[PDB]
Amino acid sequence: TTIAFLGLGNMGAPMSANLVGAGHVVRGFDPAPTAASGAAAHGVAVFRSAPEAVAEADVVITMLPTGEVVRRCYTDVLAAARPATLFIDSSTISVTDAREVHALAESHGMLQLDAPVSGGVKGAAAATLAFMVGGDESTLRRARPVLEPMAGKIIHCGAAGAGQAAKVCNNMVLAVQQIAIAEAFVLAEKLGLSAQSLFDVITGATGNCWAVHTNCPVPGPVPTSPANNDFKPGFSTALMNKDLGLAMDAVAATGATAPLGSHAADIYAKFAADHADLDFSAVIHTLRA
Amino acid sequence: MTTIAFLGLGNMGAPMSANLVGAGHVVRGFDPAPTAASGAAAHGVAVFRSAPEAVAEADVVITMLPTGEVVRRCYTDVLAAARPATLFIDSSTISVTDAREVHALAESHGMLQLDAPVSGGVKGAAAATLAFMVGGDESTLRRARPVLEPMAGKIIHCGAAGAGQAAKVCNNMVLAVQQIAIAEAFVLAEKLGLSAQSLFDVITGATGNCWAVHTNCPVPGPVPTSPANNDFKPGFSTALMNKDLGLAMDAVAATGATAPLGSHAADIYAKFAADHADLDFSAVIHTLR
Ligand SMILES: NC(=O)c1ccc[n+]([C@@H]2O[C@H](COP(=O)([O-])OP(=O)(O)OC[C@H]3O[C@@H](n4cnc5c(N)ncnc54)[C@H](O)[C@@H]3O)[C@@H](O)[C@H]2O)c1
Ligand SMILES: C[C@@H](CCC(=O)O)C(=O)O
Ligand SMILES: C[C@@H](CCC(=O)O)C(=O)O
Repeated sequence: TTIAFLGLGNMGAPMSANLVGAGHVVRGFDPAPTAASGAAAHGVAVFRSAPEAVAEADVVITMLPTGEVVRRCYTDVLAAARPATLFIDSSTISVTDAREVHALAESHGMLQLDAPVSGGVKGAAAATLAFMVGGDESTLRRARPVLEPMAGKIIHCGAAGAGQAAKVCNNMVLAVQQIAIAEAFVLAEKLGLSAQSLFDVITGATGNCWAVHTNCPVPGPVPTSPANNDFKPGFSTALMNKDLGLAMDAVAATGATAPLGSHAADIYAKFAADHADLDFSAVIHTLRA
Repeated sequence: MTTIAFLGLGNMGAPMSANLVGAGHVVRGFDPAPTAASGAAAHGVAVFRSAPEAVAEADVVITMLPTGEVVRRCYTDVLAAARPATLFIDSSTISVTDAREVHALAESHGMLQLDAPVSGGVKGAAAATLAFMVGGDESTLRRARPVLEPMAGKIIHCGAAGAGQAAKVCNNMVLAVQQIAIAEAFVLAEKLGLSAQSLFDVITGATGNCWAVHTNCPVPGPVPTSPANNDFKPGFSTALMNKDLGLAMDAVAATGATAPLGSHAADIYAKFAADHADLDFSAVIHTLR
């Protein structure tokens, strides 16, 4: 399988290295020389333009920052692709942009999936990413052998756009929980209830969630959590702020009522103005702002 | 086998007291609602004419009462009647401030005292699977264990007087926020065209998982035992969640803490309780459609 990998940044570089490692021929493009060089260093044949990379590919993967850039990439390469090429967008973009690029690709006789990922740079390097997939079941089946060497988990969420919608709904919940857990720790501390006690109760009770059992925002109860390491990501406030922006786009596009999700989004946008580089659990310290 | 006075023989007290009788304790009951008292007598509680009489010959006094004010008043009524160094356990859910006040009052009368509020509701009470979250001295809890075990699935020592109440109220605030957030996610998914089943599968397999979805799923289908499938019959009523959120807001106000989402969830539940006090708190999903 020949794969064109368009977007060889912090996530795209290690993903493409895993594809090389699993015996694929990987062709690449990235407009940053340092990204492109690094990728070429791990066996990717790097081209000057995206249409060139796409020319001989059976699979085209995108990992790009915004739906506008994904859309532009598609209209730039689709005429250069061979018919029935499999396009997989693993960018995190709005559900609307997802469905539009899906329709665009299929109108050219291509097969297309949205497959955004959770797990970060660490997961990308370790080939444990979670792919949340929208599109036809039979297209996902064809894609499976390409996704497997990058992935710890592959979930079919529904029709085109469903992968984006699933990830955005999960991350909106996550942001709310990380804030709620932080509020609970600071309340407990003011009430004279130790962090370890609150942790022991909440993790054995209805309030338990990853935000506490793994990402506990106070040092001590979970020695590996970012709070014990100067809030080094982990999952950065910058990235969380990006997902919540998308969640607010989806809320605006649908007219949905999302009071706590929107409030979380407000909170994280403000926090990202100061602390974008810290793990999102660091929000515990911006509560008095 | 000791003698226990049980003051408050209502929805929670009646089944609690029945388990104490079944374990071989002599249980001396008082409740001024004759209906509650009658029901408790039927399961073997010896019912007295007055709270001071029930407590006069008890090693342990348990209160399971509606509010801090009622607990305070009850203590004021009975403490001088109890024998010196009688062990008072308050399993009512009351403010942390109220707990500390009643605790100090009990001790100024020469009584041992714990706060031991519970989770599990009436089904937990009947089955003797309640979780007791205990504040007070470790040695008093040691003295109390034989009495709490027949009623309990879990007994956890949370810290000094008031810490049981604190732990509960912190957990329940988180829970209220999670239940709204999950509701928001499911409604947003529906608007995006992502199925409830698929959102369920994703969130429960991802970082957003929590009891509010995996057990209390607010859409019918994915968890057939959740209230959504049984006309939102509680479960954990909106009336009770609204009470616990009032207590959290008392704690927030007493401490000067900042709890944006917890307070926003308090406002949401206070509004929903005006008309849907009788519905499971997962029914708040209704306000988002
Ligand atoms: N019901 C639940 O599902 C649940 C779950 C967890 C915790 N709780 C908490 O348990 C406590 C009791 O709940 P409940 O559902 O049994 O309430 P309830 O109203 O059914 O019972 C309270 C009982 O106390 C009696 N009472 C009032 N004043 C009294 C006095 N001075 N002496 C003796 N008895 C008196 C009332 O007459 C009543 O029968 C509350 O603080 C509640 O928040 C309830
Ligand atoms: C096992 C996994 C793909 C194989 C892998 O990359 O670990 C999956 O199918 O979810
Ligand atoms: C909660 C108690 C067990 C009593 C029971 O199983 O009912 C204990 O293990 O301490």
